[PDB]
Amino acid sequence: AAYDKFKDKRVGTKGLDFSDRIGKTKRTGYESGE
Amino acid sequence: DPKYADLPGIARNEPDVYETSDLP
Amino acid sequence: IANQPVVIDNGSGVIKAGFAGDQIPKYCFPNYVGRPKHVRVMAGALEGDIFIGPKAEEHRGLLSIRYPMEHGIVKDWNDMERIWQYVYSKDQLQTFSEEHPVLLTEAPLNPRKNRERAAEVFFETFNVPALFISMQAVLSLYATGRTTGVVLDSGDGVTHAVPIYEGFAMPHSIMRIDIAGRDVSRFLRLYLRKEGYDFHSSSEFEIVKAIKERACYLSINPQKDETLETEKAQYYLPDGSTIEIGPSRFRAPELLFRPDLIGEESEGIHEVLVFAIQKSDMDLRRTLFSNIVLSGGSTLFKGFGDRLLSEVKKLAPKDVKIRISAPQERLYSTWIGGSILASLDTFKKMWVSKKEYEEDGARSIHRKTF
Amino acid sequence: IANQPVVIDNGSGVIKAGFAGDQIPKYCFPNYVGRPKHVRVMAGALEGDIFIGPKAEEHRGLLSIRYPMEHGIVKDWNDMERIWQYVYSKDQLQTFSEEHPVLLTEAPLNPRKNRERAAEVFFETFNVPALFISMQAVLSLYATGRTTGVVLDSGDGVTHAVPIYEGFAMPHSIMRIDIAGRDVSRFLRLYLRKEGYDFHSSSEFEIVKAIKERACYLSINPQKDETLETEKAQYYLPDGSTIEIGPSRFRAPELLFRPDLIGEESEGIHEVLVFAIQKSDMDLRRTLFSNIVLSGGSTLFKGFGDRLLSEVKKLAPKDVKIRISAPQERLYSTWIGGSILASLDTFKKMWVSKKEYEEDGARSIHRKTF
Amino acid sequence: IANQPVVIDNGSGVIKAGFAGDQIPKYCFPNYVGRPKHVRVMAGALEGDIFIGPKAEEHRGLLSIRYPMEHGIVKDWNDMERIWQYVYSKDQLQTFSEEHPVLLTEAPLNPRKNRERAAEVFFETFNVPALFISMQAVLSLYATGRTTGVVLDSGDGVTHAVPIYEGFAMPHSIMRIDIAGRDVSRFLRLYLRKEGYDFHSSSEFEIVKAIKERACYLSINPQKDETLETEKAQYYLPDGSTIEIGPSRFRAPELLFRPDLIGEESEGIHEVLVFAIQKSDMDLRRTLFSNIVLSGGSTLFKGFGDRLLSEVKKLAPKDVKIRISAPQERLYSTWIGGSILASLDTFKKMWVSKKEYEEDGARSIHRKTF
Ligand SMILES: Nc1ncnc2c1ncn2[C@@H]1O[C@H](COP(=O)(O)OP(=O)(O)O)[C@@H](O)[C@H]1O
Ligand SMILES: Nc1ncnc2c1ncn2[C@@H]1O[C@H](COP(=O)(O)OP(=O)(O)O)[C@@H](O)[C@H]1O
Ligand SMILES: Nc1ncnc2c1ncn2[C@@H]1O[C@H](COP(=O)(O)OP(=O)(O)O)[C@@H](O)[C@H]1O
Repeated sequence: AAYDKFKDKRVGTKGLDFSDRIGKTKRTGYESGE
Repeated sequence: DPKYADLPGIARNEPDVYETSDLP
Repeated sequence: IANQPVVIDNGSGVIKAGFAGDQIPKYCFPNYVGRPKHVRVMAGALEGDIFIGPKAEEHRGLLSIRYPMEHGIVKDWNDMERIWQYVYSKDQLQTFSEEHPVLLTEAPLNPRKNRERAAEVFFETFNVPALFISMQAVLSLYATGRTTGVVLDSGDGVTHAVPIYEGFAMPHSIMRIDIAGRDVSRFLRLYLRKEGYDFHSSSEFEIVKAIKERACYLSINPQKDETLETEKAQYYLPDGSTIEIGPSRFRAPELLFRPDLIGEESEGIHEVLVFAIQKSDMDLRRTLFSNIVLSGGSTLFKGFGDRLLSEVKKLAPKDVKIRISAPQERLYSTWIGGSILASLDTFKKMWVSKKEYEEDGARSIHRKTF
Repeated sequence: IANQPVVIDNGSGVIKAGFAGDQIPKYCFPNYVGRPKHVRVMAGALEGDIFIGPKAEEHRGLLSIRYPMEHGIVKDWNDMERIWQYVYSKDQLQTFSEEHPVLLTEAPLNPRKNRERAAEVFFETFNVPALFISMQAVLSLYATGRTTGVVLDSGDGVTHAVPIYEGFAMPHSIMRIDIAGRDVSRFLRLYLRKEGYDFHSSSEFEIVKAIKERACYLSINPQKDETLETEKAQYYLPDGSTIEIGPSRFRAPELLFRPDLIGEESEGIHEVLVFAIQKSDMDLRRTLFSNIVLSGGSTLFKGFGDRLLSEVKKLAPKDVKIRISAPQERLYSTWIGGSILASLDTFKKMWVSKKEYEEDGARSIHRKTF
Repeated sequence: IANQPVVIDNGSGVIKAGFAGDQIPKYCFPNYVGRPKHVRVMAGALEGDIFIGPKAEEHRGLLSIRYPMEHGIVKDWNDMERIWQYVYSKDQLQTFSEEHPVLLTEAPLNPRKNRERAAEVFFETFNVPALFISMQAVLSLYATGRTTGVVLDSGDGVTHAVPIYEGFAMPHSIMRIDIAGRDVSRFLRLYLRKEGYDFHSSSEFEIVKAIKERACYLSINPQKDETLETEKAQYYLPDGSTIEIGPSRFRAPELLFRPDLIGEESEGIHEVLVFAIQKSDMDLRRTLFSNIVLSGGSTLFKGFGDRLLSEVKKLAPKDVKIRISAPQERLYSTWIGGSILASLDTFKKMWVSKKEYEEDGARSIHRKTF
């Protein structure tokens, strides 16, 4: 049932970088599931 | 100054004033 | 084909949208953009980096609030255009902007380039049949149903008084002041920090606004309540925590009557009203005191009428009859006016067609704006 | 990739392994390497100097136990690599490491050098197609099937609380403490010596762990039950000898709520949960109290829910609804989450490829991992 | 009696005490109360449960540290009263509180209740002849010997900027931010945990503060120093163990310019300085850029002036002369000002007498505060 609920959910991994880099303001990983 | 020098928290080997260039 | 025109009240606080003939605005949402501050980690999360209206109201804690328009001037046009795009979305109205004409309501004595740029959007981006910009004061008169009357419209963004006699507006007697509802909320915040309650976040500032709207009374005599020890009325926060508001309740709203408190050397709202009448010709002055109309959200403070009436009486000439009429629907008077005006057959001649804009450009909309 | 990804739950106590789609972890064995301390004299005796999983459990008496990982940090990498080799061996999954992708589940706020070295092994020693490291808290939400909730995951190695709202995680509100299940076992051993029961050997410490799981209840009032004369509850040891545990049953596990007992300057498990919520925005605090999810084996103590709810209620604000939800499979929740996430097609984009690692290096793991 | 007044600089980090006329503060000690956490077993052991100043620094390992004041606001008054009692004791100034007047230096925009309770102590608990509360910024001008200048006082507890022109202080242009030196120490601690060095104890946090002061430089360009390989500067702990700080050296102090790093929705320190000047009238803005005075301990970072001037230059108007003057005694400037002000005969009219307080009460302090 959990798989069926989350089955069609997607994430935007383009431009993804979680690391402690100061350059270029704030970042938020996984933009959208478009 | 030798009077304030006795204190532990004194700035040494630093410029007194920071200022912008007069010439563009 | 002449489709039913859409009325859009471009308020700084809340945008009120509906069709001409509608009794109430069907779609009313706050005029700010909310973007998520926190990072998305889990799949099946809230989609989109932009939230507008009820979607931003429910998830306020997650989002960072940014107001695109301050004191009736649009600082960020990209955000305001996206908000006007949302007005015609599947959530609100559910119609094409190319099919229906548009009626916009701007504040008096605004910059020319602000109005010009706003119009460009509705003629260039949105291929609207016709656009008519209207004054806030004139629409309030259609709503009230009076040709003669002084309209003191104290909004969230700006406060202004426009004296209009038998449908004639005196363009030299118009007085607008930047101090409005938004400044009182910032001024109240200063008193909350002095009591020891910090509200740094943009999400927390909306609670300070809610505290002002819920628990704030305008004292008839300032000094009496200043000298006397207050009850320190408690307010319950969303989380469950209790704060003591105390003297900040009545000290915050004084800003409207005393700009000296924030340090701005401007006239008080009571001086604006009387001065605007005193500028008029000697025989009309008496009628304008007799017919005073209150509008705008910042008039909704408890005891507003009693305090204003006392201040106007002190400044007004002796033995003059002063009758201040305040409609119960103060907030919705501007929109109701737009609906009445838009429904009139004459309105078809009033607006500027898309074709006329393309030929003459900004010149056309600048001629028919007042 | 056609080959199913392998889920590896690198727990301090027991490693849970299996393929994505599987309902329960097929392969669960204790996380330690047992070496024979006694001398081999006869021909036909037990072969090998290394015993892992059920072979170590069967012939425990011969072996000296040595845990490679402490508080989710690999102390001996040579031993940890051999256990990962054991996961792929004929006794466990019996598959090639280069054919299947890997999903690793480490605790939050671990050292960067641990994550870097751990990854290096799966690209250098094992020629894995792609590696993705995931957080324990996020996976627990996939198992429960909820986007919003606070996950209090008290493991054997580490106890941490991560508040996540509609997928979004607040990384600054994450609280981690080294004190966990293994520390209570050591703390109980202290009371067993005071009572007069010696368990010096590494094998005898595993019996102390079994005693803890069998006979320990969490008192609602600790000072009351400490003063009152306790019933001497007898436990039968593997050899046949009977030991009276007595008051040590409830005095030992109290460490979770009172870290001052061992003498560590840290917050109690009840303070960790509430403090993590209090750091979150004012609007979301009431919803986070409403959605509390328990995880880890260290919550299985009798009266945990009763004691925790009493402690949270005292720290929490007045007139707030506090609902603590316990999944029936508390121990297996984290792994099941991994299987659910791994089965999703969105997981394919999340991967760090072998080729990508070789080009960027350690940077790729830090960039793509949370 | 006109006994010489005592100047007390109630700083968040270190309290600076001495008599008026003194060139430097004689008695400077850390602002916290250390209590012994371990049990006393011996009969000749250290006497007392309260250690303040050099006794606490020497025997730090035994004690549990707890700061009574946070962001310049006294949380525990019982502890604050004992510290003022210690100022008068044989270890520090060694004088009667009844004989000498006092000069107190509080931060701007503090709660009214804070001053009221603080005053009660010096008039009721201590029978002080007279008390005068003064601003930190105004005293800095007496120390520097300049009537016109902006005083950016970035302390351990609080950072604030007060623009003062030819003696006149603009109260509406004063900007205060909670983020200060103590927050950078906590933010650095997070990076040490990521490297794999735990400092849970209150005593161990004081070593982290010492590490920051010894080895921490402010990057002129963050992207350059982020890209370039950082030199791993080793620090030796009391036991002998070495720690390599590495890239965390410059990442920690960046918090002052970017509060979004810790996750606080506030303006950067560089915005605070420029915004405070921009709030002032057009005529004074150019002179305020000409007369900028740096103060506080958080300005002592290597390359602070170079980075600040670059950030101010970007925000400031084009082709304006920006001269930032830093006194060599940045830490001691506030107290030196206090001694200069206190030495004046005009000071007799400035302070509030014990009898004057008893008659009027708290009201006298509130009138003269600013
Ligand atoms: N009950 C109330 N008491 C006091 N102030 C109020 C009350 N309700 C609203 N306000 C103030 O009035 C504002 C609404 O302004 P509004 O009339 O919508 O502006 P506009 O004319 O630009 O559309 C609110 O943001 C708030 O500051
Ligand atoms: N019934 C029980 N009662 C009390 N403690 C238990 C019980 N079962 C397991 N534990 C404790 O929980 C531990 C299991 O931790 P676990 O949740 O598997 O770790 P991780 O989450 O790090 O993989 C055991 O080693 C033991 O200390
Ligand atoms: N050399 C230094 N480099 C960087 N920061 C320093 C240095 N010396 C002290 N600090 C910081 O400044 C703080 C001192 O603040 P202080 O000037 O005492 O504030 P206050 O005005 O509240 O008395 C210390 O706690 C430390 O965080």
